[PDB]
Amino acid sequence: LWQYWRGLSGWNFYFLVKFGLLWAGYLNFHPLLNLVFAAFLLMPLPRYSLHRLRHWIALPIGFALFWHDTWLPGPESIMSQGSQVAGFSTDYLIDLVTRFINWQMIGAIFVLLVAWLFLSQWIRITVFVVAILLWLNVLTLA
Amino acid sequence: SSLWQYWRGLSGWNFYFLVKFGLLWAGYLNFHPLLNLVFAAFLLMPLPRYSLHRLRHWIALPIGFALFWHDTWLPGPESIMSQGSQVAGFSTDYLIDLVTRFINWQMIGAIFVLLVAWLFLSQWIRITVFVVAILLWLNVLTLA
Amino acid sequence: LPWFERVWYALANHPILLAVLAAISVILLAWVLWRLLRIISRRRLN
Amino acid sequence: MGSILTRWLLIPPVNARLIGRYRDYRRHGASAFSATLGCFWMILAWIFIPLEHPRWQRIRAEHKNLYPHINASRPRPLDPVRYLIQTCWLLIGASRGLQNIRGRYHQWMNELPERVSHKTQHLDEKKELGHLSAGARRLILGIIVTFSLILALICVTQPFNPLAQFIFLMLLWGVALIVRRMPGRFSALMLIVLSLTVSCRYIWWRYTSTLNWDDPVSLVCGLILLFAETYAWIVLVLGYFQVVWPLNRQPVPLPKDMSLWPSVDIFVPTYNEDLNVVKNTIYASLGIDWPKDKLNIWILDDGGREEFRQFAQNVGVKYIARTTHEHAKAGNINNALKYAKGEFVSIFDCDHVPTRSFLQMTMGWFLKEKQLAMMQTPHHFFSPDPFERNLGRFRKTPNEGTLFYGLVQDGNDMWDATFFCGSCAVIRRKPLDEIGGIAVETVTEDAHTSLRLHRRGYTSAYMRIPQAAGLATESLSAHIGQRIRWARGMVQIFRLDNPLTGKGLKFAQRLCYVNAMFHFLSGIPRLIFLTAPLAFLLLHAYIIYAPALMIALFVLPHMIHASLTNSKIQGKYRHSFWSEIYETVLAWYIAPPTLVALINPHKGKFNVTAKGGLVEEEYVDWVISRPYIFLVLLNLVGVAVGIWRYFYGPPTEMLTVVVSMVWVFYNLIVLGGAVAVSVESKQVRRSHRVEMTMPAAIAREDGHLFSCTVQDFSDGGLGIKINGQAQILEGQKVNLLLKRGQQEYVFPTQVARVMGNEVGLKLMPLTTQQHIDFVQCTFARADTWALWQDSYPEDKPLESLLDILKLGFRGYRHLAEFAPSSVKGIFRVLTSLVSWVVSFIPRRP
Repeated sequence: LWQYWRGLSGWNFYFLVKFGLLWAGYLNFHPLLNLVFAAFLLMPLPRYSLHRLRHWIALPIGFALFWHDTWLPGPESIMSQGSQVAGFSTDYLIDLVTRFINWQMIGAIFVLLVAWLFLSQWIRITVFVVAILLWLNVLTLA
Repeated sequence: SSLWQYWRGLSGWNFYFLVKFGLLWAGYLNFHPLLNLVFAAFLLMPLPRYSLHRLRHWIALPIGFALFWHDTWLPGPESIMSQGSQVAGFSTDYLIDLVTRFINWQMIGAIFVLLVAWLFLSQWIRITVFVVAILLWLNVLTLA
Repeated sequence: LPWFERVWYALANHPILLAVLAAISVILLAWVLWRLLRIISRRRLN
Repeated sequence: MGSILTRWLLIPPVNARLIGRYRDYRRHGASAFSATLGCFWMILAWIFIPLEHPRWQRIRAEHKNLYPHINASRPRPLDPVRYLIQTCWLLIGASRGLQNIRGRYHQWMNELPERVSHKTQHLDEKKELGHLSAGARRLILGIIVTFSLILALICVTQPFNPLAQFIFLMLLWGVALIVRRMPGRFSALMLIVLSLTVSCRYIWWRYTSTLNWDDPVSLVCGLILLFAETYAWIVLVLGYFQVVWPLNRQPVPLPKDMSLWPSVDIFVPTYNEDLNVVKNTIYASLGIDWPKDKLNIWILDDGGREEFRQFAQNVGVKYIARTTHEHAKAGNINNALKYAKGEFVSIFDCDHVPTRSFLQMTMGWFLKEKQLAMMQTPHHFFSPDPFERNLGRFRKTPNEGTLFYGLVQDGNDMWDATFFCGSCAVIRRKPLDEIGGIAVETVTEDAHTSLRLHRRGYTSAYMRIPQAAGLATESLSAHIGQRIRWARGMVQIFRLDNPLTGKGLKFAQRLCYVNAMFHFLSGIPRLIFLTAPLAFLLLHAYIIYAPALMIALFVLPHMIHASLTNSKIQGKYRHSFWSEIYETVLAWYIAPPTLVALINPHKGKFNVTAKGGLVEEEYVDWVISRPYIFLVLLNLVGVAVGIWRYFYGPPTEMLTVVVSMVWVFYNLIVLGGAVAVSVESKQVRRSHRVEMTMPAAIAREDGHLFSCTVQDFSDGGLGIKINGQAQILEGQKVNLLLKRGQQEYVFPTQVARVMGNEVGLKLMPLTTQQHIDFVQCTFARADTWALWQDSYPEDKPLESLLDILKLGFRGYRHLAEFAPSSVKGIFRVLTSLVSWVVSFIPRRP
């Protein structure tokens, strides 16, 4: 089964971003759910097809989980209030978007991406991600 | 195809950052640590294709300049354009006098010395490691 | 004061001026040296 | 850690791998503790580092190259730290339009000669106008002289604060670095004037501001150092004067009519040397390209040996012996001069093999210049000297004599001050008879004879083309014995026939002769510099009464400017810092005989130097190494007391302790180099091999001819490279064909070894004529020695400093190669620290 354990690949970056956001105070982090998700991603699958399937399944799940961890209104609230947003002029929407998007945060995420690309070659980032996840869970239980 | 053959040091941009650090140290620059880091990250990003490298340099030049201008207290291009019509009325002698007053020959000489130092040191040491370390350090100081 | 200490006092705070005067002195002593060595080689031809 | 515990905790495959590795570590000599720790770290590395990644695979594959100091098979507990340090080093200092800069730098480099050529055209072009009013011109060039000397005097005398002195130093150093990059003789003259200005500023500060008058012990030690520094400054000034404009004299063609060529007597003096040494010089002398009716060769046998008389008769050369062994070589030559009748005399030492071109390359100037009394050529040696041999540096670094013959004598010719060096010279008979022959009053008869010729107003020339080559001294003992004789003789001339006060010499000749005599007095100043920092450490004596920062701000400029100027002028003939090793080895041995000659010049016997011996085993000459070991031990006591003063001494003296300690460490590096030379290396071959590329052929007994290239030759045999598939067998008799001009000569040889296309030939017993022809086809060729001088790489002061630091450690390891005390036991401690030091200075990949 040793040969079938494949590190969190691109999902390492997903978690790093989450950690960064948690640290910045933008995320309500649910430690156990994220650990379960990580466990799901680390689970040893022998077949290449199962790996593809996992990636496909993991993408929506990861997104959902990320959203859940965010302070963002549920898709239901957006759908019910979305009809009010459709009446906003394009200029207002752009203004809202520019105010909402912190270009500094985007830049940080980018820097993190480059760092991750660079570090993933030297160090097993998965080990750290899992360690931090374990640690965060322990903190929530203590 | 290990993305690795494609990691190239900051080459000439090392000098750009060194100059910035020197100016920051002299108190002439309001250094925005995160934006400069992002720029550095952009420059270090691994690109496989030679064409993408050329493109990066082309893009980086205006960005680097813009960022350098931004980090300086210099009036925005808008202020210059709106007040520029008032500067067009200045006699050539006045403009030269203003320029001579504005340009500190000592600072130009320092930049030149820094350039020579960099060319000389770059033969022995990887300056990129230092530039990135200082950038990271400056960012940490702003967060602490 | 004298004249040798007045010159020293006037130049004491100007290390750049003395370095320029040293460079001028080196060029003048060398170049005349080149010419005169050529002249001594010519006296050798004599 | 076969411990029941790992068997219980780990699964069988993992356990098996760990045990296998552990055992592997134990097999290679790792302690149990180190092996366990190594396994642990490996596991950790596997956990955190993707060792499967192509990067780590490459690094692992190149592990031996990247981490030479770390043995993967023998883990040490501090290995991780060592890896970190090395990695940090590799990451940082480890590297060995912008691209256009490189090409354009070379473009300007190529332009340098082109622009220089244009400048020389302009040099003549400006001269094509350089004329006006001579009285005034003298005033104006003289006007330059007075104003520039006033500016130089202000630059020398100006008192500065530490900051102004630092700025002034950095600016003068910047000017020196710019000027050093400029090609040509003019930049060398600027560097001389700049070096002299800075060195005069140093000596001025020393005399005016740095003597403690209130402490008698500091005053006496400070005056002893000031004497050594004043001597070093005088030799620097006179050295620069002597080499300021090397003449590079070219040969003058002889008349086409050989009836106008003068008569020449060749003298080959021998005392006690073996006939096999003298044979080669005589056989080469018979091959000189001169009319046979105008060439006479003389064996001057001071031993009166019948084998030499019979040899002379068999070869058709003149023989003379004498019954009185008075004045050695000088007396032997002066006896021969009574019977010789040639208009010129040429002298070769009995081991110096002349080239056929020797008289053609030298004689043309004696016809051009009627007042020319002497022409000297270089002494070249085809065997290593003891420094070259014991350091393993033969033909890699210029040997001690290369500075003197390569530059100093060519500098002397500019001043009409070239002096006879005992061999490889032509002397006009009439001027030599007018002075009473070769001088006999001093043990350097050669230099003293030249002084007498110059006192009569005759001239001397130097031809810097090797036209003969001899044998070097075979031991450091014989070498030191020869240098003691020369040092004594030069100081005897300074006392008996003083160049400064005696009549007849031109002012420039006086300065050149004084510098040549002063050079041999260097032993006392060198011993002072090796002991000076110990005066403060051991006696608390302030040898330089100034703040340690001011000492650095005055000494460092002087040393840097002198070194940069010497590297630019001398760098082909002497590498930086190598002079200090040569002078330090000689210093102890030349100091007593020169001091005795200065007080009483008549106290001296001539010793003969042995040549032609074998060194069968490597040995340390403990009699010769004694002074170096004493100076090393004395400097190490200095280090121990300096460490004690740094921790228990006054805080105000801490910088003075550090400056004295840096000087003691420098002295220990130089003394380590002197110790490294004192280890005699094994001389396996009787016959020295002369590397030379020449076309040849080999004929087998079946008549098949094969083209070959001679790679090396010696008196007993040759190394050849065969061109093509020659089936040559070991022990086979083969005829070697060599060419001399249009004539081909056949030499019987036996194949001694075959290594693919490289064949070692041994000469069979030659007839007298074949032996003459062999020497004339090899040692006496016109091109043999001329090509060897231009082969030395240009000096790089920082690379030469590293070479000496390696040599000193090697010399430390040489005092460890042999020590009569724990000195070596210390080196045992020294090398544990230096395994740590292989970890330190990052190994250049």
